[PDB]
Amino acid sequence: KTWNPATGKWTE
Repeated sequence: KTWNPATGKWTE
């Protein structure tokens, strides 16, 4: 996973 500061969620 990576954090997405633009939306406020984790990506997988």
